[PDB]
Amino acid sequence: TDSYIEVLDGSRVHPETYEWARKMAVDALEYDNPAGALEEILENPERLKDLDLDAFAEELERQGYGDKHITLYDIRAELSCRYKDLRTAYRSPNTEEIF
Amino acid sequence: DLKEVYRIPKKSQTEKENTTTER
Repeated sequence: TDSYIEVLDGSRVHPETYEWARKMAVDALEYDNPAGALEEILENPERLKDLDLDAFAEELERQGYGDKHITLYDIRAELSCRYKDLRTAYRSPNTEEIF
Repeated sequence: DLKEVYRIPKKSQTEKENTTTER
């Protein structure tokens, strides 16, 4: 209608971590626009592999959010191929299955 | 000069060379 749609809605990343995801995208591009940086990282995910997430997790722990190593790594893996079907690939029934 | 907010830094060369052997 007349509102901007947050691109991360299509991804995982609970809405309580949109600010963290935006900051991670802005820092990976090594900028000094949140949405533009997010849209660029979504298409150039190779730049997220060089970012240090352990330092960010330590920063979060020192700020007062508790342990977030796994949460941040999950957000990074999400930026890389938003919602990737974790289900096992299709396989043809083997001999015993067919029998 | 000092109003710069925290910035998520990049990994060191040691980490970039070591962690690359894990997947």
